[PDB]
Amino acid sequence: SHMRVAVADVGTNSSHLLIAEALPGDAGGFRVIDTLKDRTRLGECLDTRGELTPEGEERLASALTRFRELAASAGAGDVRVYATSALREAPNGAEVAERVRQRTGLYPAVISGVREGELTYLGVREAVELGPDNVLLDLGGGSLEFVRGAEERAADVLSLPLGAIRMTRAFPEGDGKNAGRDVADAVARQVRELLRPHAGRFAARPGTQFFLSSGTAEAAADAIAQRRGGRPAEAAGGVNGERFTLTELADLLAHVARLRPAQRARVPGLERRGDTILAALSVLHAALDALGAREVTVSEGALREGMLIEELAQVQTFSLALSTRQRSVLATAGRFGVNLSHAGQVAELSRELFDRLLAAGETFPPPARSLLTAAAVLHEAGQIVRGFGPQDIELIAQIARYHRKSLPKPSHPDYVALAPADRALVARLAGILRVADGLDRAHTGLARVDDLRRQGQGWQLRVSGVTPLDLAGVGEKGDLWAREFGPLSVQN
Ligand SMILES: [Mg+2]
Repeated sequence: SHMRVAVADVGTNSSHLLIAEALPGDAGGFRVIDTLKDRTRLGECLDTRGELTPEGEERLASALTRFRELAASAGAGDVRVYATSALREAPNGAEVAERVRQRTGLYPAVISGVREGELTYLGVREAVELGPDNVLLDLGGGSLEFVRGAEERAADVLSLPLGAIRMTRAFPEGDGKNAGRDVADAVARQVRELLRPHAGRFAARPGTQFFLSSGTAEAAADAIAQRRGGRPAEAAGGVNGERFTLTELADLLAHVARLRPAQRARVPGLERRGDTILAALSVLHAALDALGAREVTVSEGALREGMLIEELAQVQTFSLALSTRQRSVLATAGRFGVNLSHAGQVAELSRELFDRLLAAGETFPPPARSLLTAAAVLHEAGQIVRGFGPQDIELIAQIARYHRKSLPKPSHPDYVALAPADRALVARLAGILRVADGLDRAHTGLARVDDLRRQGQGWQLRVSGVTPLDLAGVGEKGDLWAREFGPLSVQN
């Protein structure tokens, strides 16, 4: 029927999965099928150097396995996985991520703090009512993002090391009477020092609405509703859209600071966070106070909802600008069960690489661009290892399934031997295709070509949005490019 998609984000306290189905009309909307949270607590599995321990890698692979099983249990297919502060900052993040893909198939792709905030803002957009001027705080276990925007997307994003877990360990609590109050005071000072040079970007102006996301905000909104006389957030469906004030926050924080850590776990609504909630609430209070906020609204949408919005946008955008013939290839590719988001990205990068080669003086026949696009859309159709003549279809088949030593040996019956000009074409287009499939090996959709220059008798490709795994793939798959176009160096 309609397209099913799985996305997941690996954070510092927990990991989150969203499985959803697109909405007919190519509008960019989805219907939630399933959501799942895993308490990977990666921020508790770092060493003194910030490296993720083997126990952290066991916790990460466990959650992604559960995620990949729930996605397959719904037909969602490949899970797109972004990773935020804990992996971003671990010196062994890349090796951990490649190890976890070996064990699960899913690769935790590290995104930047600025991109994290942008995608989080889009997820907030899907859950709550944004006005013309919105400031959003997203407190995780590792970092705190500030995002300012209007009714559709983020304009400004700032990411600071003020995570609830980071702050709890940064300011260890004593056993005195005011030990808690002292932790809250010193965390408030850390927030001010780091936020001061940028607070103007996010300060309240007349008409500004403030929004909070993630589990600290959701727990705090539940504790404040239960203090004012309320049932747990399970009645009323959740905390989404709940509003609280800076005074009620400060009051809850004052209560938490007077309580010892095991007493914090028995504060209603904080049951699952008794160990970080003191420093977390201090962060939220100091940050909002520095910005001049008086009231906030809590959002249950976050990173994973923004990932689904962006993915659907890229897919439907690709489909819209495509010819009807190429659209039938996509539909066919869909009926074969290929990942359309991966297919769209490989075709876009294939086109960008092809276009710059042409600008630099590479000669290609007239249908070459069309054949590259269709083989790019179909490269991962196992059943094949409308608008096209029988020649073009064999060209496309041979581009999609290219290999040095062809499985059918040349002397073996049914061997398909294309005329020489067509053999030279298939190899050249297949070299572009391999490089492009390398650039989306991690299924991020974020790789972009910046520049493709001749370098001696070779080439120099500049690229962004690329994980370490995508860069490694281009090295493994660019041998054919180097055998047809000259050696290729990648950068950035
Ligand atoms: Mg591929």
